[PDB]
Amino acid sequence: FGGSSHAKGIVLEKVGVEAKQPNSAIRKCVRVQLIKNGKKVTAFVPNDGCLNFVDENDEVLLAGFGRDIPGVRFKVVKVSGVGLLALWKEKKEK
Amino acid sequence: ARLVIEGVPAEFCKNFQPRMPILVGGLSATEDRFGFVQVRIKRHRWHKKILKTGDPLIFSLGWRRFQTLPIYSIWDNRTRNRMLKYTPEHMHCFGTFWGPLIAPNTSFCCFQSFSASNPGFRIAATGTVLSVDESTEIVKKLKLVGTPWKIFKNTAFIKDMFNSSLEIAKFEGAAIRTVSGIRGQIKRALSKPEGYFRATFEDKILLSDIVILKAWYPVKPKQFYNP
Amino acid sequence: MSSLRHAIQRRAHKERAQPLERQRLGILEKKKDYRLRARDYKKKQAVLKSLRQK
Amino acid sequence: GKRQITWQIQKNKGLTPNRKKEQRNPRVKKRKKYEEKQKKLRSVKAVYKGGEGPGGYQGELSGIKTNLVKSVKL
Amino acid sequence: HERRQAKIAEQIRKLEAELVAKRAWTLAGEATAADRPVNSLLGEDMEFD
RNA sequence: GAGAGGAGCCUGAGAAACGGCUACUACAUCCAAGGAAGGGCAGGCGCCAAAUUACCCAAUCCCGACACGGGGAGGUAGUGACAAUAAAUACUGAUACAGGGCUCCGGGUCUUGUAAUUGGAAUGAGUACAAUUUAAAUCCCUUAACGAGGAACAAUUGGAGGGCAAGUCUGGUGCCAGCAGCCGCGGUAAUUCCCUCCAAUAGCGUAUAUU
Repeated sequence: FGGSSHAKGIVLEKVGVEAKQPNSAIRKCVRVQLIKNGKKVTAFVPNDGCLNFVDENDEVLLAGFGRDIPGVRFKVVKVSGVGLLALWKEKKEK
Repeated sequence: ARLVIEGVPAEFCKNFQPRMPILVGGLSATEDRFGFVQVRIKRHRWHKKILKTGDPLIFSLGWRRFQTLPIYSIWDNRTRNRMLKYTPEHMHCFGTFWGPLIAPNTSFCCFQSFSASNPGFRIAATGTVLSVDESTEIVKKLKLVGTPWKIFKNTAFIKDMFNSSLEIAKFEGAAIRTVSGIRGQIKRALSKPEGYFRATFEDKILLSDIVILKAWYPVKPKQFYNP
Repeated sequence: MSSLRHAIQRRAHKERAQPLERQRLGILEKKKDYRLRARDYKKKQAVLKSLRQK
Repeated sequence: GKRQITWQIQKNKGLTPNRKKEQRNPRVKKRKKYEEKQKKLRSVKAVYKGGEGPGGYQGELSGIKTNLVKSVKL
Repeated sequence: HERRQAKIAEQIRKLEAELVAKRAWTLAGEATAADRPVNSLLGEDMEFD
């Protein structure tokens, strides 16, 4: 993940939706099937409200970080073409 | 191809117009089974009202359009789906109603009226269908409330809460609470002032305090369905 | 984050007063008044404990 | 008899952070920022602000302090 | 059918009569011994600490 | 410089003219199945979508029985935050009330504020009569008239920090602490409640390569 800057992906399993803490990293991370690589990497959805928008099977664009689980490395930026922060705000539908 | 169908009423026969189109929508057996549907409601961004639970709705799911009544409820810290009374503004709750079953990830639309006279944005709620079941497990907090009658140091005889020693004995080990954040335990039914009892607390409470029991009464959604 | 928090997610929640019957009895202690009488009583009993040991 | 579209529909503000009327204009915002940081430099250092005014030295207003040596050793 | 929308219309009348009418003490989320009947706490089933 | 394709042919002042004939070679269209007519670049998708299917020969110029008839040169306009340029979203008083405001454990400074009450001017975005510019329109240049009181003519993008429930979850030698909280008893024509600071500012954030 140094050749391209954004990678597409399939949301595979919302990992840890049964957690107790509302904005912990367990609830934030989501399992992702990378399309071109074929690997499965988990990525931080930046809110539990945004986790309510990240659905199953959907095409989801991810990016990196830069700086509760230090080591999960990617970041969900879009869900089905629409940006996830524009979904978090009431800007656009999907 | 041609499709012949027996049993079509004289509303569609005697009121047919080619302006309104005709669908041939393909059900499955799952789409033919009634039951309870667990559903991820978000209100629409440009619906102006908020959506009460007991108020009926008109649904766009599958191939058909309902008028059934949901129960909005937040899976609040993932131990209970506690029953809300309104849809949260700008947030995804878990609605649940009685209709036909559909497979999950079925995104769906939601309406309060089929009337042209709505001055703005008829769409009520949008979302995805979460799962399906019968016999929901939606929970609403019932509080039983009462007044300190006599105040000793850690014990307190409290009143106006239970009606009888039978009810005290049913709740005779219960965690009772004072809104000062003061826990306590129902110990034993006080004999002659029937309905009052003895509790103990972690510290001394006041007569100004008010003593609550935070129980969780179960809620069944109503069935009624019509297209 | 604090930037990832709305403005309805920062609304102050309203403390509820007493019923009008109990308005005779006084202020509903909620957590603040409880902590004031609890720390005051702890201070009193700490001083009385030191004096009993004297 | 056409359904008029409303204003949030036309401009999807959605859920934006509530901002200030002083933030609405950047020139007003730097005007109200310079007035405050002109004010704070009065509190720290000594500004001239004219000599004796009309009345002609009603004494050292705002006191005189005798121990204090406000000077740079050289 | 007019039979189906007739019986369904009756059930609409019963339900919206219930939406107009009062709220039972188990659903009014703070019940007390003045509010409820006598041994009516006994028959129900709740979950408490 | 070479041009459905070899092979030949014809016109003219100038062509081995092919978007002209004659066979042969490779396909392919109308048919009443004998016969016939047939041999371009541009457009969209492509090796989840982003620049008009615009108006004219009016200028300048070219060709014909020739002042008229013809012009895929050229001109006029439309989109465009990739840039680059100028700069709106306000200016100015008066009084009333408050006594602290600010800055580095104790210091240092002296006028500061108000979701306080009122008063003034200023209008430019825009709406737009006209006329003009033009092949015709438009932009421009003029331009009468309307055109500001916040709940509006409704500035954004990032970050940092505070406060909060009869709510929730977790830990544990009561009353503490944690993470957090659109979710609270009722109530949806129900409610009228809580923000501060920093940065760039019609622009700004983010990811990787990085220098």
